[PDB]
Amino acid sequence: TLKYICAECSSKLSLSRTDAVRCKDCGHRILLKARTKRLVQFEAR
Amino acid sequence: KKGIAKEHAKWGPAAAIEFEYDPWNKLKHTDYWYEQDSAKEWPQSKNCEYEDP
Amino acid sequence: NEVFSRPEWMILTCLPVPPPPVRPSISFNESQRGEDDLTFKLADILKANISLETLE
Amino acid sequence: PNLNIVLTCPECKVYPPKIVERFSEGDVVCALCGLVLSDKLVDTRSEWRTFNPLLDGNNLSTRIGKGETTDMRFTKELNKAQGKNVMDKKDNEVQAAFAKITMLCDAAELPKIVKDCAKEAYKLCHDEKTLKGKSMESIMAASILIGCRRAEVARTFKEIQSLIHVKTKEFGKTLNIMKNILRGKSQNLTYIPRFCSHLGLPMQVTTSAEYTAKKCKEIKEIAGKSPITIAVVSIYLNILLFQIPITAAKVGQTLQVTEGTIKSGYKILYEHRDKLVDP
Amino acid sequence: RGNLMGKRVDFSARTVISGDPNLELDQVGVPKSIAKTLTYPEVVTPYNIDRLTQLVRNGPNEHPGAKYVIRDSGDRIDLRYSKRAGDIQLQYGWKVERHIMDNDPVLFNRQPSLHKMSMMAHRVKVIPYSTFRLNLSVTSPYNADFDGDEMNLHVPQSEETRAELSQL
Amino acid sequence: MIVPVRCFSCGKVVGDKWESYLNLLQEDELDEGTALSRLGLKRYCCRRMILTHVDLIEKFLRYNP
Amino acid sequence: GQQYSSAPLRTVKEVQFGLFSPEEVRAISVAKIRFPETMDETQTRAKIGGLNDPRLGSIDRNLKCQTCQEGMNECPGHFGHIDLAKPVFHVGFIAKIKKVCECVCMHCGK
Amino acid sequence: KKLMAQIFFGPTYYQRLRHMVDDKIHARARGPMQVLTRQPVEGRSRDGGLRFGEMERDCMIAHGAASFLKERLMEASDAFRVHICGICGLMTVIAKLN
Amino acid sequence: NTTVLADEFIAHRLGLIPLQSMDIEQLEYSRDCFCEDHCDKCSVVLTLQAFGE
Amino acid sequence: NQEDSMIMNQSSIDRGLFRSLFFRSYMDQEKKYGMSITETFEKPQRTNTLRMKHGTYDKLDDDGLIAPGVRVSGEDVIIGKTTPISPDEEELGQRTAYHSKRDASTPLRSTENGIVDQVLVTTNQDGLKFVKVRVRTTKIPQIGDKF
Ligand SMILES: [Mg+2]
Ligand SMILES: [Zn+2]
Ligand SMILES: [Zn+2]
Ligand SMILES: [Zn+2]
Ligand SMILES: [Zn+2]
Ligand SMILES: [Zn+2]
Ligand SMILES: [Zn+2]
Ligand SMILES: [Zn+2]
Repeated sequence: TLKYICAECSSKLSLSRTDAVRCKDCGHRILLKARTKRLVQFEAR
Repeated sequence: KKGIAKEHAKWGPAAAIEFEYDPWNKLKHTDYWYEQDSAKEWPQSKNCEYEDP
Repeated sequence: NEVFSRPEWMILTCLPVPPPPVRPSISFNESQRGEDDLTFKLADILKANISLETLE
Repeated sequence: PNLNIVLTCPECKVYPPKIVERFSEGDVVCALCGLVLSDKLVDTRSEWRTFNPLLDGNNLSTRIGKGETTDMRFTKELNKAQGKNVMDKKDNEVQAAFAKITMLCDAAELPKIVKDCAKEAYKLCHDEKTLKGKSMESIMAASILIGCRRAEVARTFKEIQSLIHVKTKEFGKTLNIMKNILRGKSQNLTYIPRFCSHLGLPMQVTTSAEYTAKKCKEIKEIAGKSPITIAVVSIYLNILLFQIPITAAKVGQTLQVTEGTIKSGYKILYEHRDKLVDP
Repeated sequence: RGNLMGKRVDFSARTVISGDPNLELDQVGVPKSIAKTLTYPEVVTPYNIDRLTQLVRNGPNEHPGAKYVIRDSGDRIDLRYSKRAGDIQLQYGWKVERHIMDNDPVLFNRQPSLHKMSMMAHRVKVIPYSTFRLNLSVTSPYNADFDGDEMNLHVPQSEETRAELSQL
Repeated sequence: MIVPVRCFSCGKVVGDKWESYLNLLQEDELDEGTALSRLGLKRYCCRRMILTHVDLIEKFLRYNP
Repeated sequence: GQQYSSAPLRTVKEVQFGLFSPEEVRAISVAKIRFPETMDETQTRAKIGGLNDPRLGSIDRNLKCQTCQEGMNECPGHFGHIDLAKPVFHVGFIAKIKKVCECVCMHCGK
Repeated sequence: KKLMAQIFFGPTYYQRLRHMVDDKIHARARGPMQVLTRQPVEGRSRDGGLRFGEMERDCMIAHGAASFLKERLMEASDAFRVHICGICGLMTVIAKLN
Repeated sequence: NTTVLADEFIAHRLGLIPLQSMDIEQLEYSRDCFCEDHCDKCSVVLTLQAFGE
Repeated sequence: NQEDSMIMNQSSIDRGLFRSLFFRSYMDQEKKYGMSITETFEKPQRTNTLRMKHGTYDKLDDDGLIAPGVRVSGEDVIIGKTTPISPDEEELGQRTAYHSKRDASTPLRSTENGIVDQVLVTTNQDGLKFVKVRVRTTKIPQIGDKF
């Protein structure tokens, strides 16, 4: 499974496949993908 | 990391450098533009105190 | 000019059919296939010709 | 007769074409010796820019309508000529059937997916021998119900029956033999949010009736007696657990369920109230 | 009009032009990316066998390099994936396509181009950045101004048309 | 936005003068030129930064993440 | 990049414009085209004898174009025909024919 | 050194437009062709070449260069090889040269 | 990074921040040191952790 | 400076003068024709997928999307989508060997590059799972830029 975040209440869902697209506890179908857990290198120039 | 200002402007320790020379125009390096008179329009600089007309 | 033009030839009796190199059809996503307009016109000529032959 | 062009590298000739396709340069090249295999590559995206085989097949047709500068006499003579050639093909029933089915689906506010599934089902049945009639109403209603069952949608028999008068029995037989046709060409939970939408209930009562529906499906006893009554008694219990008042008469006249049935199910349901608590 | 009298053609580049007084009258500053994108097929001769050999041994990534080779049999080998083979030796009669270096005359044009002066050949000078650099004594026959004006650059692909283009 | 670091010409650090600047404006009720005269800015290259700044981060923070 | 041919290479000089005779159309064509359908009934290949059969040209590179063989980047194309049972007029000549009808007798043809 | 003429020097409000060079510069050297005319496509996203219109050809005629015009309208764009017959000048010559 | 500002924007602002640079004479350059990446001879490592309370 | 030309200070550019952000949004959507063929967002495997682009697929996840924050460049696939095919429908080249599906992903522009800002997935009107992507890129003022 992959970690997802709800639109409004911003709760951690982490639903798997074949579970459609819908938040638990609220009916907001907008689910975030969350940012990667690895580091990203940048340059100040 | 270490670097000079040629790599990026973030390595600039110095700021505004006030460069001046010849307060009273005698070396004839600048021809002042004037509408009526150059002595009444162009003000005097500070360094003029350290010399004389 | 007898070797090039004839009033009998001015009246159309048989119609040439150009190859797809002139009217290239498309098969997009294997389920959305588009045919050119001249292809539809040839289909209309065939339906009208076969219909006229059946009625005659 | 053959006509299959297979690209191979005459210098490598060590394996079937394991090649790479360079679209920016318009070539295809062997990924081994680096030798190009073809130049001047054609595109499929570019020819598609100007522009249904699944239903219409390979049939082509063109409309004749009025022109910018034309007479109304010629428009009628061309349309009457097509009216005499319309008997050459028996495809007039597909366009009219899809038109009326389009009107019914547009009247039921169903999504386009159920419309395409129902049209596909009617295209699979069409005019077979085992149908043998049904006056075009039962194959349309049963096709809509089939397209509803395929798209994971839930529509009760009394709903399509409320739309079309198919006399139920002949509807059941036509739906059965139609299901046999579909099997020869080779779930009550979805009803809860719909009735909760009919009553205007919060989400907690909806998911509470979901857990209650699943648990009641696991407890057995009565088993179901059609899933509609299980749904209405489940929502009835989940709404008698809170304080939002609807009573039994309003929910019985809105959802078209008998009061004695929701009380008969509310009795044994109240008997199984123990193991139905989610929190 | 769109397929016989005119047509969209290859071997061209379009971008914003700007001034540069340090350049000559006939030259034009070409960006490095355009010089590496466009190419020119040169014929392998004993006078430049070592130079073209160096261009092959440099690779398409470097600017002084090549892109494709054409053997005398009329077959093109790409320099990419050719390094996996190892060595590529040139012979007399082949045509190696190199990048646009210096002293390469190419046609310069600006639409709508109503003069015969609006299309004139130029000597390529490879310069960085992305804008075509040129002298301001040529902006008057082009009727151009350095305010977002784009121009077109066409490259000849033959020695005969390059010499005829340089003498006319 | 949110106080430009350094300056866009001379290069002097100004980011540590915003909080004081507002502090001199909301407490002493002085003018803009007087406050810029108290911060130590003597060239207009810097003055255009603080004088023409449009702090939009405050209107950005009012959104819930 | 096309395949070599042994035919003598010459330039194109004189160009003659003339009308297409029906006999010459039938002598140039290779197919009759009777089915108004595009592809085959199996929704694949071609109809074989229809609007776009392998007897004409082909695209998609992979197909070979039966009667030229070779490929699409080489195939000039091939011509079909349509034999009508009732003669029709050509648009660009409707006026001209009319003028001919006003220049010759309508019986003895003089 | 001091400049002889004084310079008009002061701040001025400026704006940056949408037009940028990174969305304008593009070069094409042998790319994809269209399906209809088998000519270079149109558009920078599709890796398309520049258009050699009618006025450009008229300028090439004004300069008197016919070889560059022939090369630009054949090898630089599209060049096809066909076979015609001696009696009739039509392209009905079936060529099976294998 | 949950800020409303962009990541490379914050990296730019951090790039404009000045630092102390006295004994920088005896700190070798990144290319001059023969190690991989960095080491206590070329650069100085810093970190920032902020959280709204 | 001649002919409306301007000379800009480089040290001012390095300190962030006229620097702007560009946000490009790539919207993709899976669709179903006649319910039998269903497009699915997934990471295409290089073993059974035909018509696969030469771009890299290491930045995609298990659902066929790029998580925000991953630095992407041109010719990079952002959203992986595959379409089912029939064995006896085309059989072109190696289609009789891959058997499975055909690639139909939506990559980033050829000349573009940057950092993926935000990615969101939602069902539209008819319930089709579509996904919108937004990539940010700082465009430092160059010589060819207009003012
Ligand atoms: Mg202009
Ligand atoms: Zn939620
Ligand atoms: Zn045989
Ligand atoms: Zn090979
Ligand atoms: Zn300043
Ligand atoms: Zn052919
Ligand atoms: Zn002949
Ligand atoms: Zn080190």
